[PDB]
Amino acid sequence: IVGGKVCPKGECPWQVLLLVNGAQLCGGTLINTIWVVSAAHCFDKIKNWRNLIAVLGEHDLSEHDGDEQSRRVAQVIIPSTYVPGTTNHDIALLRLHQPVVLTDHVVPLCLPERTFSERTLAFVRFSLVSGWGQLLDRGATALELMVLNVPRLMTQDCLQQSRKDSPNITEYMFCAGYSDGSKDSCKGDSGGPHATHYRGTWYLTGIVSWGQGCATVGHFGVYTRVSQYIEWLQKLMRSEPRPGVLLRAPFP
Amino acid sequence: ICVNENGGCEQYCSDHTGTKRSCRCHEGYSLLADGVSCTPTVEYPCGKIPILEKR
Ligand SMILES: CN1Cc2cc(ccc2S(=O)(=O)C2CC2)NC(=O)OCCc2cccc(c2)[C@@H](Nc2ccc3c(N)nccc3c2)C1=O
Ligand SMILES: [Ca+2]
Repeated sequence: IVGGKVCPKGECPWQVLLLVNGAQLCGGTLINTIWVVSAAHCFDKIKNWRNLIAVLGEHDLSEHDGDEQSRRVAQVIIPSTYVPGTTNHDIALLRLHQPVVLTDHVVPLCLPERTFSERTLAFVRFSLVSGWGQLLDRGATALELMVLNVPRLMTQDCLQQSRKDSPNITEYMFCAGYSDGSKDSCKGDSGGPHATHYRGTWYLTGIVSWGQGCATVGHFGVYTRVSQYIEWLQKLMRSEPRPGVLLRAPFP
Repeated sequence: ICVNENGGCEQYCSDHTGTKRSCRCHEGYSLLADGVSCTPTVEYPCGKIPILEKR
C-alpha cells in the first residue's frame, strides 16, 4: 500500500495474510469462519499446494502477540474462465482446513447480495484497501498492516482518465484510486480486500487485482468486481470438499 | 422501490408483486419491527469492528 497509514490493530479484522513456505504471498478476506476470498493470480506460481497457510488476526509481522490464528488452506477454488498470467476473472475461494475462532481481532467481512452490491454499494464513492504490500514502487513491503481510502470510478471515466499493450477493463473489474501517483495498492497487496462501508456495516466489493508498477502516474488500481461472483461463491460454499487442493469450478 | 435509496433498507432489499418491499439481513442479524433495521444476533457479526463497537 502506497500513501496510506497503519491500520490500527484490530480495525481490519477480516484481513488475511497468505503464506507459502512461510514467505509472504498475498492478502485475502475472511467472509465467515472457514472461507477466504483472494485473487486467482496469487496461485499462478504455486507448486507446494500443501504449504499454503492463511493467517487471521495478523498485524505486525515482526512479533507474535497471541491474536494471530494460522490455518492450512485445504482448497483453492478458481473460476474455469480465469486464464493464468492474465487479468480477467481474478478471484479465488479458499476453504480453511479448520475454522478460525472469531474474536475482537478476527471477524469476517460481509459478502453482500448481488442486487445490494450492484444497486447500492457500487455507488459508495470511497472504500478501504489494505495489505502488507510495497510501501513504494520498487520499495520494501510493510511490517505493519497498511490501509488506504480510494475512490471508485465508472469504467468509461477510468478509460478516459488513464494515460499508458495494456489490458482492457472488463465487466468483471473496476478502477479505484488516483492518477497522480501518490496513493495505490501494490502487487504485494494482491488478493486483499476493497471494503465498502454502508449504514454502519462493511462489505466486500473488490479484490486487489492488477495495475501498472505501483502508484504510477496516469494509472488507477484495478479490482475484481466481486458482485459478479456472489452466486458462484454461495454455491461453492454449500458444496462438499473434494480431494486435491486446487479446484477449477465452472463460471458462471 | 429497492433501486431507490436501497428501498430504505439497512441491508438487503427484495421487491414484491406490487408496491411491496421486504428488507432482509445477512446471517448473524435480525430485522427490527421497523422492517428496515438490522440488529446483531451474534457476538461477532460480519462487517463490524469490535474495538470500535465497544468504544
Ligand atoms: C506482478 N504481480 C505478480 C504476479 C503476476 C501474475 C501472476 C503471478 C504473480 S505472483 O506469483 O507474484 C503472485 C502475487 C503472488 N500475473 C500477471 O501479471 O498477470 C496479470 C495480472 C497482473 C498484472 C500486472 C501486475 C500484477 C498482476 C501484480 N499485482 C498488482 C496488483 C495491484 C496493483 C495496483 N493496484 N496498482 C498497480 C499495480 C498493481 C499490481 C502482481 O501480482
Ligand atoms: Ca504478529
